[PDB]
Amino acid sequence: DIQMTQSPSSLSASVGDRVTITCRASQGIRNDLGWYQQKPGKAPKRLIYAASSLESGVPSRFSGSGSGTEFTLTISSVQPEDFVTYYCLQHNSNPLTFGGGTKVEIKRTVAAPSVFIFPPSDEQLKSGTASVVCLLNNFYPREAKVQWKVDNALQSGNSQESVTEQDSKDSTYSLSSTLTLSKADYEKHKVYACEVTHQGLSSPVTKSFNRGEC
Amino acid sequence: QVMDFLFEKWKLYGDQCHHNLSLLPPPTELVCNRTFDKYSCWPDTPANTTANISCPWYLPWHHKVQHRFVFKRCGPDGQWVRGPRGQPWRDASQCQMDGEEIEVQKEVAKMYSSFQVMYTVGYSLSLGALLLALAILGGLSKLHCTRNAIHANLFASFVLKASSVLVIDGLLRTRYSQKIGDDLSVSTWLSDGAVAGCRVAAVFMQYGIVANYCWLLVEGLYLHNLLGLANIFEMLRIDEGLRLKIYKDTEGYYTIGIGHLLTKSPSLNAAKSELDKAIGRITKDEAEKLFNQDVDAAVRGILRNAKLKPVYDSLDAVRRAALINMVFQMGETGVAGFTNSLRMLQQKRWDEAAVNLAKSRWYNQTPNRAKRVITTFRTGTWDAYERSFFSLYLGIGWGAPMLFVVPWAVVKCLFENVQCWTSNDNMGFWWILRFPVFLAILINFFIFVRIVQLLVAKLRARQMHHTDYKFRLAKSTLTLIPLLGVHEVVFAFVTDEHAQGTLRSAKLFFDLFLSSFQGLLVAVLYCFLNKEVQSELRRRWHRW
Amino acid sequence: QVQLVESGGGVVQPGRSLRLSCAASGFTFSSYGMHWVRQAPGKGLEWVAVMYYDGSNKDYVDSVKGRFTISRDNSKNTLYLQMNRLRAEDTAVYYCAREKDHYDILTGYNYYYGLDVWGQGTTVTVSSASTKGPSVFPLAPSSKSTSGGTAALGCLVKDYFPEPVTVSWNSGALTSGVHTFPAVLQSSGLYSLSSVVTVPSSSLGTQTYICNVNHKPSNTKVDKKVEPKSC
Ligand SMILES: CS(=O)(=O)c1cccc(NC(=O)N(Cc2ccc(C(=O)Nc3nnn[nH]3)cc2)c2ccc(C3CCCCC3)cc2)c1
Ligand SMILES: *[C@@H]1O[C@H](CO)[C@@H](O[C@@H]2O[C@H](CO)[C@@H](O)[C@H](O)[C@H]2NC(C)=O)[C@H](O)[C@H]1NC(C)=O
Ligand SMILES: *[C@@H]1O[C@H](CO)[C@@H](O[C@@H]2O[C@H](CO)[C@@H](O)[C@H](O)[C@H]2NC(C)=O)[C@H](O)[C@H]1NC(C)=O
Ligand SMILES: *[C@@H]1O[C@H](CO)[C@@H](O[C@@H]2O[C@H](CO)[C@@H](O)[C@H](O)[C@H]2NC(C)=O)[C@H](O)[C@H]1NC(C)=O
Repeated sequence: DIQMTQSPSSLSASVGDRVTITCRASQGIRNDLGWYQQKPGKAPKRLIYAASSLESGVPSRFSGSGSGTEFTLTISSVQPEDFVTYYCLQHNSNPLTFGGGTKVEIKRTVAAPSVFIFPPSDEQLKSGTASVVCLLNNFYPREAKVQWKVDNALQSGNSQESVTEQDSKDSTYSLSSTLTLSKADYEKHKVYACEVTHQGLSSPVTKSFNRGEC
Repeated sequence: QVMDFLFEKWKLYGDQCHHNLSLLPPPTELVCNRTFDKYSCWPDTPANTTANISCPWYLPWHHKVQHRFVFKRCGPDGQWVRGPRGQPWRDASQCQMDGEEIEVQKEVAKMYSSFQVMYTVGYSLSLGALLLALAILGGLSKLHCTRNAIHANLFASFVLKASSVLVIDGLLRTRYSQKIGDDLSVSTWLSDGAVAGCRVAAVFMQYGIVANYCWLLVEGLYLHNLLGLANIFEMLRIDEGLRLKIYKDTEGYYTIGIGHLLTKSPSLNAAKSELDKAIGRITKDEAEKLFNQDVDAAVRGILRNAKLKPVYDSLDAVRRAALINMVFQMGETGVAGFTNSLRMLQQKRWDEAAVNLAKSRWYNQTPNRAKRVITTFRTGTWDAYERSFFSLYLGIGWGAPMLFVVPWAVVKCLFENVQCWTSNDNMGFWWILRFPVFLAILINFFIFVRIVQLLVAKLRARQMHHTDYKFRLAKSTLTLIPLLGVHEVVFAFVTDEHAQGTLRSAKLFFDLFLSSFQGLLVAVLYCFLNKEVQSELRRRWHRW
Repeated sequence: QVQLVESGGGVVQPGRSLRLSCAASGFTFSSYGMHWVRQAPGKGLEWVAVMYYDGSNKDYVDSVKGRFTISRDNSKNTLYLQMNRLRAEDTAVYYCAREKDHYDILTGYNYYYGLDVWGQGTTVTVSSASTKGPSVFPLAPSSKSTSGGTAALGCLVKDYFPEPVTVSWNSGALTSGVHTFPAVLQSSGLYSLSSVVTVPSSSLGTQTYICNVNHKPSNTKVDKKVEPKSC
């Protein structure tokens, strides 16, 4: 079994930059390596084969190099379409092993999220459950921490986060955290807060409400 | 093409194997299932044990490794030991070829094959022209010609050179080639009939390459020996010869130089009487003083003989030299005995005189010398004396290459035995192969300088005309000596500098494309552009 | 014309089996070795099976060994993958791909040239849940859901199975500043996503904001109107 250690996991580059993805094979695999490109929703398409050889009909910018253990994919001048996921694939020994997958994301300035807290609707409480959602909106970089605090005490293992892909116009991300708990548990407590921690914040943003709101 | 036959043999072996494993009984133990692993026929083998079978017969090199055996290891699982991708794994080190499958990239292999057709068609077009010109001369009105004989033998060496290359290329396309992804892998192996076949062809090629420049030297020497004057001194220098030491003769006298008697009684010390009088104090300027005086004394004698005078007066300068030749050998009273033959020469009946001169007792004693003298009276030119060197010209064109190539074949057989000899060791091909060619070019340039100095003296004298056949033949020989004398020297000086390679493959096809049309150039300017042959072509064709 | 078109994958129950099919056109199927590759919903690509024309040479990944069985019909130009004893970990998008191999008859060695032509991927969802429609709840914009001039409001598409749902706002008219989050498999086994939009604080009371959830597998269209909480 050959562990294909792909580095980095997600590089930040802007249009025109030279992107350098590297895959490291756990054993000697000769030149038997293939670099693939997966666009969102589409199948993976091979750009480079035999470690260095370019596939027929692939833009000349893409180039492969290396042999045996160290391998490199190089995009001399990234264009808008290149900002997607890439993988290496070893075909030297069964079982075949892919890399983790480098995601080439479009770089931009550090923007802090605008935070918005939404209490559970009146129609939801009638059914049985109560979902409190919190919204971290239009931020960069991707890495952000959402902390749920009910009655000022910390909450764990009752939330599910979801992150969007990079925005087409302003290149930011947005994330939502859904805190699920029963109507019984929800009626026991009063204040529901959402503490957000991000690289463009000096102080954490905490948007809270008190059950009732009137 | 070659691989198509192998693929058919392999398919036959596969079919043949699947039937041989069918007839055997089913296994009662957990053993490695019998299988055809795309290479050999393997029977049921017990676990933790290695199997073996003789090297498969479909391989081209069957008889060379038929004693050897291929191996396949069976594992503890009950399944055969597999390769990295699960493919079948066998130890075929013993059955492997005696060579290596050299890879060549997609475009590089397409480049070599593209340039291969250029030199195959180049040599084929030259061979076709060479055999066309050889048919025209060797089966038509120039049958027993002295000038066209040298051309035919010169073309003959080029026909062998063009033949050997077409054979070697034809035998090099008997190699097995297959595409491994991008590269085209060509196996260095050749069949036993092809290894020997191309080795003989390599000898015949190298023999041809040396002979081409040897017969190029003969072409140069032909003009030098033909065109030189031609004087009575060269005439009798062939019939008798130059000598510095005194030797005995049929009458018992001291013969020196070109037919001269020093003393009237048999003695050695008294021979310096007339020698010191002529020298005035033996070399080539000293010894010719004795010869010049002899010729003057012979002409004096012819004019003081009543029978010999009117015949000598009637004949031209070239025919006179034939009569002086006779008086040199026989004497005034001896040549005067040809009353019937001399009469025929005075009447200008040459072919009638040719029969009566051969019938006399002079031709009976020395037939070789008399035949050349009779021809001089017949044609009225020095045609017989230019042909005296033809035997020596034959020993320099075919004999001289055999002095270098025949011992080289024996050296390459035992010392460095290779499939098809074209090695880059620089030990055998420089001293054994290039030395006889480089020395020929050395002598050719020394001839070339002698040809121009002989041409300028003749272009201002009484034989100065430009439409003469000797002037026409010079226009071909003065072109092929510098063109070939530069082509092979420039190639050998710069060929060890490049690796394989990038600039070498372009440099190789630059020279080999000229070398392929080399035989065509030689044929065109000597036979097809020749006016004398063009006149006989119009004569033979206009008759119908 | 060289292509591969997968089919067969759908919604299966854990324990039961499913036979995926991959139909080749545009090339000599008998020459080329063939592969199967899966990809999880949130994770990267994972190889799973291979086969050649023989077809004595087959191989699978340790996790699917014995469970999954690859097969081919060179006459129908089809690759197959019988997936028995299915488990939650098998939930993936399944691609098929060809590998050109060359056998050197003279030396008896095989040369492989990777996965060149790939399919398009057939989703396999392995879960116990029934094809349940979504319950769409609103996310109201109050005075604490307004970060200055910019106010956010949304929908909560909760407890639906299987994926996916296609949310659109104000009948597809509103697109600017909308974010539709990817779904999350809840602890119940059903999916839950939220679609949220940013709009000016002033425009509440003037414009109405209605999200349009269309859950095609269960045949559902819910249009929820989002009203700000004013007691
Ligand atoms: C100043 S001079 O005018 O005294 C003179 C001196 C030296 C050479 C030439 N000429 C020449 O170099 N040529 C033309 C040519 C002329 C005669 C014959 C020919 O029929 N000769 C023959 N007759 N009988 N046997 N042989 C053949 C050819 C010539 C020109 C070009 C080439 C090749 C060069 C390489 C490229 C292809 C053409 C060869 C010969 C005139
Ligand atoms: C591999 O070996 C077995 C013999 O051990 C071949 O035949 C099978 O034998 C078992 C005996 O337990 C039977 O139950 C099967 O019905 C037999 N046939 C098959 C197709 O399974 C088997 O044919 C061999 N494999 C090949 C490819 O020839
Ligand atoms: C393997 O090849 C040999 C002949 O080259 C066969 O003969 C055996 O040779 C080995 C040593 O190489 C000895 O240990 C055995 O005693 C030999 N066998 C017999 C029957 O005399 C041998 O049969 C071949 N096959 C296998 C499966 O070993
Ligand atoms: C081949 O030899 C090996 C080594 O002795 C055997 O492997 C053992 O098999 C037994 C069962 O028969 C297991 O309990 C052991 O754990 C195995 N050894 C190891 C180190 O793992 C094998 O049995 C032999 N082949 C056959 C067909 O019996």
